[PDB]
Amino acid sequence: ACSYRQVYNTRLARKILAEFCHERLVRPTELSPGRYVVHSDDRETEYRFRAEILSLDSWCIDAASLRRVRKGEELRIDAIDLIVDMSGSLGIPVDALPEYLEEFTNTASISMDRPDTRRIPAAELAVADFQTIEKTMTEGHPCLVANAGRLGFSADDIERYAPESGGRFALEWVAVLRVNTDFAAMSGTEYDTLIRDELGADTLARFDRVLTGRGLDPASYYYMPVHPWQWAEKIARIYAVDIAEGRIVPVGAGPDRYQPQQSIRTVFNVSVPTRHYVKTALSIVNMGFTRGMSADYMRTTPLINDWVRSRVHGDPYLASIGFEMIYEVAAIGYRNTTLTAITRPGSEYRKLLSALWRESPVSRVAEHEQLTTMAALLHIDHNGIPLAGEFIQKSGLAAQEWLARYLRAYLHPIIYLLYRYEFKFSPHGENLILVLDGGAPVRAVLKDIGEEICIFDAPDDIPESCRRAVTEEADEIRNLGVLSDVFDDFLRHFALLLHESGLLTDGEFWATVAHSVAEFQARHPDLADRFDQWDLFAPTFPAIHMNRLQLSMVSYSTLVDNEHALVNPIAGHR
Repeated sequence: ACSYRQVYNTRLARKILAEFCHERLVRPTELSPGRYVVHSDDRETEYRFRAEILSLDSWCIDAASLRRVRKGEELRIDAIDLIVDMSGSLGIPVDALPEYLEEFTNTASISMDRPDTRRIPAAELAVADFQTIEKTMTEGHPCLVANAGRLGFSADDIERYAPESGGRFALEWVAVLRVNTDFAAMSGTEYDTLIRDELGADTLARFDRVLTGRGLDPASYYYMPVHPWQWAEKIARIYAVDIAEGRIVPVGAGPDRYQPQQSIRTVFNVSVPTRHYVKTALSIVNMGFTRGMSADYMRTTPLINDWVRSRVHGDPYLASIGFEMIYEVAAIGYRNTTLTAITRPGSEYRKLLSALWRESPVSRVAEHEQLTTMAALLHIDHNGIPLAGEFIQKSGLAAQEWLARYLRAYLHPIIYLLYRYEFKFSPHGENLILVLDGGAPVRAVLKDIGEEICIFDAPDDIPESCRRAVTEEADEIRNLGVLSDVFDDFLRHFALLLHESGLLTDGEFWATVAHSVAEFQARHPDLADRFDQWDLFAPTFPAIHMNRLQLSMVSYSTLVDNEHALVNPIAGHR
């Protein structure tokens, strides 16, 4: 049973219409004020809808008005048909259209072909635990359309390893020769103690007998975890000679059970929630990118984290708002002599056998508190109920107030980190975890750190390990760290959802944001010089069309659009 395929099909088509309008891949025609037509490329289909244009070029399209008329016959709204009707106007090379359609069809089956069993109403979710929310997510990246290709997964691999399935599998472990492997950790973390807390006495012993019965000494090796897919699809075949020759040794599966997170390749220990997340190499293609991990990065990522942790260690403002970071505390990476020989850096043959551990947040929260992916604010249940509003009702706060506390919990530390420390991260729904109390916002945790951080002003003793992360940028576009990364890439999507549902009009939303930024600026007069340098109340900033990059991905200097400016919603209150 899947009673709801058309509900999601219309949602999807609506997102395509509004994202592609926003990026001006689709410029519709105004027939009356507020009433629009979009013509198909073959001029056979017409797409009629009413829409309100909210702040940041947000097309809020009335689904009840949305009509599809082909040769004068009225048709069901269909999202795939919509992309095909538009492939030309979108600048998709005819060479590329079948490949794109595959990516996008897989994206769409997540919502549409979801069994009715795995559907949870919004109000039940609002009191669900952390990981239920995690698997009930289906929206994906709010900006990109073809956002869940998972190119590489069979239909079973989706069943077992995709987040929205909710599987609880084990990790396969292997022994890798210490001479072919790079281990690393932050200060305070060591291999011998990490592996103890992670696997325990019995397991470590079991792995060890495996190893000694093969006549091998467990001291020549590290143990490291492997995603069961990556093992069978890539390691067992590509490293076939090494497994033969005993440099890689299967040793079995760990007892604990894991749940994939929205990242797919980051899994959460559900058996022992305070043990670490594990991030594994998954050589599949999702939003144009491969999800392998170079051993090259494995060397430096724990080091970059140690730097960041000691810059922000002891920060009184961050402590006062409760802002945590959860770090990648240790990484491990296998290098193959023959394969490293015949390959330039960045090769996927160097991103196969890697893994890194990351702190779980669970110990840092009260028993009455609740964790949730930030992506949950953009969640809407199959009955059309926005999960965000179930948090607002439960909370005992008005929507406006709820929003204000949310912004303090999330926007304020992001700003501070960019203006006090000149750090930019990726503050999007997947990389933030909200801490709620009975539904009210409390504070926030940032998660994806070593691979995503931009340092704009490192001291003279920046460890060379973080040279990857250093990155000059013009003062003219420094404010994009909030204005595009946060305002246009996330808050814009929250504002439409709150306005369409009547919970908060687009105007009250941005008036709040404006008062939010002002209150932060007033809490930090010693940064007033920087606030003038990098103008958060600038009147316009340039768009960065997410879906264009994919339809061709990721410095902002070379992504910004030349002749598309976005009108800064909060500038009106400067």
